[PDB]
Amino acid sequence: NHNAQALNTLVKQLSSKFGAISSVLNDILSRLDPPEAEVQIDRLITGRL
Amino acid sequence: VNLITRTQSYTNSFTRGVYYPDKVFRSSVLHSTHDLFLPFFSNVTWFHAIHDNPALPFNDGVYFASTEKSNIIRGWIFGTTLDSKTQSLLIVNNATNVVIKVCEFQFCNDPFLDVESELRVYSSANNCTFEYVSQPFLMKNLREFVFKNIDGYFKIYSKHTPINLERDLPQGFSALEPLVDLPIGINITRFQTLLALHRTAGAAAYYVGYLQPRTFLLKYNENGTITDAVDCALDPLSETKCTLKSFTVEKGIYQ
Amino acid sequence: TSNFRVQPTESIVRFPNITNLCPFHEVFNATTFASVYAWNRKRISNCVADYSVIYNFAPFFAFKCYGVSPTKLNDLCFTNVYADSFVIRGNEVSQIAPGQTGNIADYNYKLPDDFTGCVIAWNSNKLDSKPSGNYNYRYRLLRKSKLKPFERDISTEIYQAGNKPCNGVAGPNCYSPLQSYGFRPTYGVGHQPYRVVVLSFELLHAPATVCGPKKSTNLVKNKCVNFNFNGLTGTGVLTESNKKFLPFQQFGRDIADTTDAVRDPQTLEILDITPCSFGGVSVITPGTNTSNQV
Amino acid sequence: GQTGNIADYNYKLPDDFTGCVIAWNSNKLDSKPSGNYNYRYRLLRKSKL
Ligand SMILES: *[C@@H]1O[C@H](CO)[C@@H](O)[C@H](O)[C@H]1NC(C)=O
Ligand SMILES: *[C@@H]1O[C@H](CO)[C@@H](O)[C@H](O)[C@H]1NC(C)=O
Ligand SMILES: *[C@@H]1O[C@H](CO)[C@@H](O)[C@H](O)[C@H]1NC(C)=O
Ligand SMILES: *[C@@H]1O[C@H](CO)[C@@H](O)[C@H](O)[C@H]1NC(C)=O
Ligand SMILES: *[C@@H]1O[C@H](CO)[C@@H](O)[C@H](O)[C@H]1NC(C)=O
Repeated sequence: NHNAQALNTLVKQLSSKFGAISSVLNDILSRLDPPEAEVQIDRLITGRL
Repeated sequence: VNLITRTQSYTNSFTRGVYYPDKVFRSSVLHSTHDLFLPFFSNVTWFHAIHDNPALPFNDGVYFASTEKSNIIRGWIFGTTLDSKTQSLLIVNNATNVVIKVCEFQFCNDPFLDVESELRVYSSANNCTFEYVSQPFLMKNLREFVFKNIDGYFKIYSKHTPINLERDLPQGFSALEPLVDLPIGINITRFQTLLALHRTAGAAAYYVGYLQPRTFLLKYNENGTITDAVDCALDPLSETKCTLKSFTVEKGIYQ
Repeated sequence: TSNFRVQPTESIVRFPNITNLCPFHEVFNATTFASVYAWNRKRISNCVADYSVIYNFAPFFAFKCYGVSPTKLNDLCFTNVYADSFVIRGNEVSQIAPGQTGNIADYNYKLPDDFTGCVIAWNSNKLDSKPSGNYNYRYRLLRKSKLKPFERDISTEIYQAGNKPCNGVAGPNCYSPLQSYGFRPTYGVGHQPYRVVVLSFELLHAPATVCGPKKSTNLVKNKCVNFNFNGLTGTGVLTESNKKFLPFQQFGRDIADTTDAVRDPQTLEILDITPCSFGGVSVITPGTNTSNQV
Repeated sequence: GQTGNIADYNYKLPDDFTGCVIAWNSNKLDSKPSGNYNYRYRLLRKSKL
């Protein structure tokens, strides 16, 4: 149960926005220009790491 | 001299007024959602309208319940100031279809309809920002409706529950399926229900509750429909269920 | 050593079929843009959003998009489009920008921090400037409090600043809240009339029904294909799904909060999405001294 | 990171640009009463630069 709960928590945290406007990455790829989207992708990467 | 009279009583909401928070399919799962819901076992105002309180505040949202077999209830009027100054939403329901119109249809503190035909009501409309037509909302039977406005969208949820042979509101779950979301973007402060009288003797009975910001735990069966729900702040047992994300709580002490 | 992925063979895009095109030719070329204090708010939905007609007009003075990349307008699908049309002076057009404050920003039209949309401003001096002067264009420079985003203030609130109201006559601290724009053609850049349309692209988890000229591709099954369903893009294999959606929801999710099923806009069947094969690659080797076989 | 007609259709700089912009007035030395029409700018292009 502990192993399953840890994996489920990881996959759930994959959907947290961590202050960014959106949680989907391919969405923000086709959404925004690079220089302004880099900060939000940095927030996502920091949260996921 | 008092043409309009409305007798108000109090009743128990039981476990009623839960709807689908979003149009996303889920199966065999428990989902916790924070939104405007009708609190479980809350006080619901039962209004008997017989031909002076016409001001029903809208608050966050409204839960309407109709239970008459006679199909005597027809439409709604939603308005902030309910005068010609501000635009208002109006609903028309007849056997053929339903017509939603954001129009300043001027009615006094006693709105109604003529009945047969109702062509005598309005010759024309002054302004109409938004219009819509559809198959009629209404089809004993319990018509449960939920109205709200969030981020500029006005959303309606509905459920036409075929009640078994029994008197009052059952202790069962009727998850209200959404019907129409209109991007109207108008302020709303008060609402009024339009009783149907023909041309006179006539009466109506309805239930009104007010939604509140609450966190709920919803159960989806293997088919996708909601079977049960838990209101977290109702009692400590429900809070324990919400914390554990399980409808069955084992023996122990839970923070 | 490495990780193995099955690269997508094809790309399928499924957008709902609407013959009607959006009235983009009406929000522009309207020969009348009302005024800034009462700016026209038009709703755009359930139509083809062809952004080429926007570029088909005169070279724009300022085509600045904040939350959306301008080149990606056709690819992206939006729920609702709010066209906010008005006319302002040129120097105030630059006031609609992050970090920049101005009278128009706070007392005429305010944008939210997470505003996803486009500001399109172009001159109409050769078409909307007259020697007499268009006195219809007026702005309200006085308000009790600041304007929250997406708010319009047109009610004549009782502005009793002093003890005695001016009562319609001139006096100290008695000025008209509505200031008519001075449209003199001899004036240079910074005072000429400019038509500004703010296309607010409000999108959320709802049937968008507003996409763009994208020829839909035939549906494929049992092949890792880049699917674009109503703006939801992903990589996976599509299979005919046994699960029965209720008539009103279009996406499916599992206990992991991931998109697992999708309802096709054109034909109403439920498709299960399975991620195409991914894995790790291990190199089983003896010592490099013994042999190089792996 | 500054967008505009001149930025995309006349002269584009990178976001990570490391350098210095030195701009001064030269009206008294590069302007004539007839008007120097050699100085021109491109405001229309099929795509950006
Ligand atoms: C129902 O009301 C609509 C209102 O638009 C009307 O067009 C229609 O004829 C009505 N049906 C009747 C009277 O049977
Ligand atoms: C309709 O809209 C106009 C313009 O806003 C307004 O002057 C009028 O009072 C509204 N209602 C009527 C009665 O036409
Ligand atoms: C949902 O569908 C299944 C068959 O796929 C059926 O067995 C089940 O009873 C349905 N749900 C309900 C609550 O009836
Ligand atoms: C602008 O619109 C008018 C009609 O309102 C039309 O007669 C005219 O040709 C249009 N011209 C353009 C594209 O500016
Ligand atoms: C257009 O969409 C409708 C709605 O599903 C569909 O029945 C019809 O086949 C479509 N027509 C096409 C794809 O040519």
